[PDB]
Amino acid sequence: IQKAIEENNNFIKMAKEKLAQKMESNKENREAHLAAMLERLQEKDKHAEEVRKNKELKE
Amino acid sequence: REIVHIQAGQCGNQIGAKFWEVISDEHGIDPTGSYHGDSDLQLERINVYYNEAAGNKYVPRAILVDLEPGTMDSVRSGPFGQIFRPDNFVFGQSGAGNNWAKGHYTEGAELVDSVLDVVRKESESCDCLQGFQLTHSLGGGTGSGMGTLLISKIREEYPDRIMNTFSVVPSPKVSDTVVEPYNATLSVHQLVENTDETYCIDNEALYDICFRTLKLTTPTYGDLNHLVSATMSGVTTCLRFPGQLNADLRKLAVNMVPFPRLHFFMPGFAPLTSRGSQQYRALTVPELTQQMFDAKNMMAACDPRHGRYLTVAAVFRGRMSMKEVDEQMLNVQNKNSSYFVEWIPNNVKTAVCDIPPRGLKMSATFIGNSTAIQELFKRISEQFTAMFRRKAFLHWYTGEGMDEMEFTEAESNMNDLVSEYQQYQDA
Ligand SMILES: c1cc(CNc2cc3c(cn2)[nH]c2ccccc23)cc(Oc2ccc3c(c2)OCO3)c1
Ligand SMILES: Nc1nc2c(ncn2[C@@H]2O[C@H](COP(=O)(O)OP(=O)(O)O)[C@@H](O)[C@H]2O)c(=O)[nH]1
Ligand SMILES: [Mg+2]
Repeated sequence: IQKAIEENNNFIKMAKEKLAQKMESNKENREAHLAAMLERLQEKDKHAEEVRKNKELKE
Repeated sequence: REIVHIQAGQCGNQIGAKFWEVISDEHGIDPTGSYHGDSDLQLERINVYYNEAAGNKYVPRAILVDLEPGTMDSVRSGPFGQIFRPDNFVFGQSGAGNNWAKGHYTEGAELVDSVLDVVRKESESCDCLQGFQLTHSLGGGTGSGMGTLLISKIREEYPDRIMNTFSVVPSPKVSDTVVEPYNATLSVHQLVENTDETYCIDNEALYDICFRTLKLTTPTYGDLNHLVSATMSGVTTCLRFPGQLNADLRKLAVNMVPFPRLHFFMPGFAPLTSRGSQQYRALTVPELTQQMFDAKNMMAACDPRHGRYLTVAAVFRGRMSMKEVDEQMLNVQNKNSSYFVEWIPNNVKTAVCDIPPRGLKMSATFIGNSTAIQELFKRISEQFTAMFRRKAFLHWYTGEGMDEMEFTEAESNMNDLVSEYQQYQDA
C-alpha cells in the first residue's frame, strides 16, 4: 500500500512539474517572440527619424 | 461446538445466503428467525450455526462482507434477509473491481479490521468455538482478495481453529472478466497455507450439470447456486443433526487430510435435481452410489479416473438400509480399487442421517480428496501463463502496489502444488 501511495504521489508530482515548466517555457518563448516583433518596429521608427532628419540636412 | 460463518463478495454472499436459506428450512426456522418445526432432532445441534436470542429466536452466526453494497442490499430484501443480525453486515462502497490487489492490499485492508471486530464478538459468545467457514469466489476481487486476507488475519488471532471454505474456482465458460486466472492463482496460494478443507466448486461443472443433465438451456447463477447449496447442506449434515457418530471439524479434518497442502476436495451430489422440477421416483442405494461416484455428478471439473483417491467421505440422507449402504459402498471400492491409494487402508468412510433434504426422500453427498484435482490447478496455471508471459492486464495490479515478482511467486507455488499431487498419483 505504501508503494501505491508513493506511485500515485510521484505521478501527481511529475505531472505538476512537467506542466509548470511547459507553461514557463511557453511564457518565455511567446514574450521573446512579441518583443522581437516590436523591436523590429522600433528600428523602424529610428530609420524613419533618419529619413526626415536627412531631408532637413538638404537645404 | 459453534461454527462462525463468513461470506465475502458477490459470489460468496449469493451462495452463502442460499446456504442459510436451505438449512434454516431444514431446521424449521422461518424468515423471522422463529422455530416452527415438528421434531426435536432439528434443534439439538442448532447451536452449531445459530445463536439463540430473546424471544426464542435463532440468529445465524454469520458475518456478511463485501466492498460494494449492491449484493448485500439484495440479501436483506431477499427471501431470508431479515434473519441475519444487522450488525453483521460489514461493507464498503468503492468495490474491488474484480481485482485481487484491491481486495487484499488497499480497499480490503481499509475494511478488514471492522470485519474482525464482528468475528471476535461472535467468537467470544461461543462456549467452545470449533472453527470458521467461508464462502467466496476466487475470480473476483472481494471474496478472492479480501476473503484470503480475512483468512490470514483469522489464523493470526485464532491460530489453532479449523478453517474450511467453499471456493468457487473461475472458468472461461462462466466468466465475468479476463483477470480471473490472476485472482484465482493468487488466492490458491493463500488457501494452500491457511485452510484445512477447501471444497472446490468449478463453475463450468455446475454449468455442464445444469445444461447436460437438468436440461436447462440458459442456466443462471441461481441455477448454479442451487447445486452448491445442496452440497453445502449435504457436507454439514452430520454436524447439524444427531447421528451415528459426531466428530468436530478437527477430527473430521484429521481423517481426511494426510498431507497439509492437499486439502482441496471434489464435492458431488446425487440425485442431481433442478429447481422446481419435481422428482417423483426415489433412488435405490445402488443408484445413489453409482451416481455420487460418477464424474458427471462432480462439481470440480476433474475426471476422478485421471487420478487416485487419497480419502473419500460419503453422507447418505433419508431412510435406507445402512447394510445396503455398506454393501454398495464396499462394492464400489472393491470394483475400482485401482483409483484408491493402497497405502491409506480403509480410506473410504460413510455416514447416514435419517433426515432427508427438502424435496428428496433420499440423497447422497460425495467428498473426494483426489489427486485428479491437479487438473483444475493446471487449467488455472495455463490461463495464468497465457496472459502473464506478455504481462497482460497487470497494470490493474501494479497500480495497487504489486510487483511482477509476487505473480512469479504465485505461479511457482501453484506449479509446486500440481507437482505435489503428481507425486502421490504415482505412489
Ligand atoms: C463444515 C463441515 C464440513 C464437512 N467437513 C468434513 C466432513 C467429513 C469429513 C471431513 N470433513 N469426513 C467425513 C466422513 C463422513 C461424513 C462426513 C465427513 C465442510 C465445511 O465447509 C463449508 C465451508 C463453507 C460453507 C459451508 C461448508 O456451508 C456453507 O458455507 C464446513
Ligand atoms: N456460482 C456463482 N459464481 C459467481 C456468481 N457471481 C460471480 N461468480 C463467479 O465469481 C467470479 C467473479 O468474482 P466476484 O463474485 O465478482 O468476486 P467479488 O468481487 O468478491 O464479489 C467469476 O469468475 C464468476 O464465475 C454467482 O452468483 N454464482
Ligand atoms: Mg463480478
